[PDB]
Amino acid sequence: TSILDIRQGPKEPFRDYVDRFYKTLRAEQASQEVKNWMTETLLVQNANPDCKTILKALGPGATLEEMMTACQGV
Amino acid sequence: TSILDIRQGPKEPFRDYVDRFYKTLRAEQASQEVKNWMTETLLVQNANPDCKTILKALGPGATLEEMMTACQGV
Amino acid sequence: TSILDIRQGPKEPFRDYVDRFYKTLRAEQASQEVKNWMTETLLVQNANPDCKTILKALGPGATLEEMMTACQGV
Amino acid sequence: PIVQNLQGQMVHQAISPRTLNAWVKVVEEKAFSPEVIPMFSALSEGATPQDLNTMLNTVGGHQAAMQMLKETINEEAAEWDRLHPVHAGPIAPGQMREPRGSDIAGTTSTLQEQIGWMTHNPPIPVGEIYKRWIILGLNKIVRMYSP
Amino acid sequence: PIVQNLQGQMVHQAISPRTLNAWVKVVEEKAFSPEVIPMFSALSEGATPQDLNTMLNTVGGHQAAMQMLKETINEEAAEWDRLHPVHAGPIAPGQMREPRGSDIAGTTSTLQEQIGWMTHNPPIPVGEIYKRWIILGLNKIVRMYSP
Amino acid sequence: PIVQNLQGQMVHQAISPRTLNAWVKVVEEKAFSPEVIPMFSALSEGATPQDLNTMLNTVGGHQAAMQMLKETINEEAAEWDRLHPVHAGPIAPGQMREPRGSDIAGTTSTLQEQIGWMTHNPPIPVGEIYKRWIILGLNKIVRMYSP
Repeated sequence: TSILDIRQGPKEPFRDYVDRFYKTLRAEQASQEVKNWMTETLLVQNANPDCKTILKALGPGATLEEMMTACQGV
Repeated sequence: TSILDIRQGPKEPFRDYVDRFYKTLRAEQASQEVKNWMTETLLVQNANPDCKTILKALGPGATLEEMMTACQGV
Repeated sequence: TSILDIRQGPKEPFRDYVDRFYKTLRAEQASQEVKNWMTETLLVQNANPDCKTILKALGPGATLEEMMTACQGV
Repeated sequence: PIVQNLQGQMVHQAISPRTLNAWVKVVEEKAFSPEVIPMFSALSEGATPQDLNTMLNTVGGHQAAMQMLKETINEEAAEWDRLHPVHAGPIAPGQMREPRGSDIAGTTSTLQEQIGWMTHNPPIPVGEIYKRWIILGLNKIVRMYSP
Repeated sequence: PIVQNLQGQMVHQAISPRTLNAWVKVVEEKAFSPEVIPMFSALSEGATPQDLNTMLNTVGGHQAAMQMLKETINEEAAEWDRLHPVHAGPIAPGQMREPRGSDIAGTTSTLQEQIGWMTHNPPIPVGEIYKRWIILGLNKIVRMYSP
Repeated sequence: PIVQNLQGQMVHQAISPRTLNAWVKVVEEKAFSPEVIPMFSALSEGATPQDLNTMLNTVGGHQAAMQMLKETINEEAAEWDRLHPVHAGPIAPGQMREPRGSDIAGTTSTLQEQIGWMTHNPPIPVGEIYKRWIILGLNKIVRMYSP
C-alpha cells in the first residue's frame, strides 16, 4: 500500500490513523526533509473533516502530543 | 483517564476501587505532600454512600488495612 | 476467613477438612503452644457428629495418621 | 546482587532476566499465598536494596497491597531512624557514614555506597534489615488477604 | 553491552536473544504500562547507545508513540548541544573528542568510540544521559496514554 | 561466527540452535515486515559469509523473494568485481589473496580463508559488505511487498 492511500476513516480515531501513518512512513526510505514535508502535509490532508477542522485551530508549530490530545473526542 | 474521574460504583467493592486509585495515583507524578493530600481527600470523597458512611465512623488517623477491613461487607 | 470459621461438612471427608485446617493454621502466626492448643481442641470440636463420635473413641494421645485412618469410612 | 567472584572477592553482578521473570510469574500465579515468602527469600539471596526496589517497582496489579507495603516499609524505616540516632560529631575521613532508614530502603544511598557497607569489614546487613520489613509487611498482607 | 571480563577489564559482549525476546514480550504484553520503565532500566544495565537504538528500532506497532519518542530523543539531543557548546580550538592528539547529542543518540558515533568514552578514565555516562531522555519520553507517553 | 576468546584472541565458534530457531521464528512471524532488518542485524553480529548463506539457505517459503534476493546478491557481487579489479601480477608468498564478489558471498572462499581476512591486520569487513547487500536487497523486498 502507498503512503497517499493512507487516510482517516469517518469513525476512525486519529490515533489509530497516526499509527498507520508512521508505520507506512517507516516503509518509506526518502530524505528526511521530504519525510518532514510528508508529515506536515499529508497527515492533516487525509485526516477526517471533524478532526481536520480541530487541527486547523491548533495552527502551525504544533507537536504530536498536542495533536493527539487535540483530536481525542472526535 | 484523570484521577478525579476515579470513583466507586454503587455495587463495587471498595477494595476494587482502592486498587484503581493507587494504579492511577501510580501514573501521577506530583510532589509527595500533594499525593498525601489526594490520599486523605479524594479516596473518601469518591467512595460510595454506604462505605462513605462507614469511613466517616473510622475518624481520622485511620490506616489502609483498617479502612479495607472496615468496608468489607458493603 | 478466620480459623474458628473452619468446620467439617456433614458429607465432607475429614481428610479434606484437615487439609483446610493446616492451610488456615499455616496463615496463623501465634506461639507454638497456642497452635498446639488449637490442634487438639478446635479440629475435633468442628469435626462432624459421625466422625466426632469416632474420634472420641480414639482417646487422647492420638496422632494424625491414626485419626486420618480412623475417620476414613465416614 | 553482590556475589563472590572466582578470584575470592565480593563483586556486584546483575540479576538474571529469567530470575526477574520467575519473580514476576510467582506473583502472577500465587498472588498473596504464603509460599510467596520462602520463594522471595530464596530469590533475594545476596540481593541489594536497589534490587529489592526493582522487584517491588516491577509489580503490576494488587496496588492496594503495594501501597500498604510501601507505607509499612516507610514505617519500619521511620522506626530505624528513631531507634538508631545519628552519631556524635562530623564524619571521619578514614570512615564511611552510618546508614539511615532511607539508605536501607535504598532511596538515599547509591550502589557503590550499598556495596561499601556490605563488603567492608565489619559488614552491615542492610539487605537483611529491609528483608525483615518486607517479610513483616508480607505477614500484614497475608493476614489481611486471608478471607 | 560493555561488561567486566574475568581478567578485570571492561570489554564489549553482545546482548542475548532471550534478553532481546524478553524486551519484545514486555512491549507486547504491557504496552505503555508504568512497569515497562523499571523493566527497561534493568534490561538496559550496562547497555550502549547502539544497543538502545537496536531496542527502539526493533519495536513493532505503537508507531505514533515511537514517533513521539524519536522527536523527544532529538529534542533532548538538541538541548544537549545547546547546553554544552563545542570546546576551544582543535582536538588534541593525546585525547579523544567530546560527544554531541547525536553521539549520545549513537548516530554519529561508532561502537569503538562509545567504548572509548565509557571505558576511558574519567568515564562519561552517555548511556545514562540517553536513559534519562528515554525515561523522560516514557513519562510523556505514559501521561498521554493514560485514558 | 568469529568471537573473541577469554585469552584475548579472535577465534571461530559455532552459532547456537536457539539463535538459529530465533532466526527461523522471526521469519515465520513477521515475514517481510521492517523489524526484520534491525533483528537480522543484531543476530548477524560477528557473523561469517558462510553463516549468512546458512541463514538464507535455511529459509522455507517466500521463494519469489528468496530468488529476488539471490539475484540482488549476485548483482551486488558482480558490481564488487567490476569496481575492484584484480591486482597487479602474481600473489606474494608472504601475503594472502584479495577477495572477489563470490568470496564475499562466501561461495569461493573457505572458512579458514574467511577467518584469515577478518582476523588479519588490517582486517577486511567482508561481513559488512555482504550485510549492506542483504540490507539493500531487504529494502527492495520491503518496497515491493508493501501493498
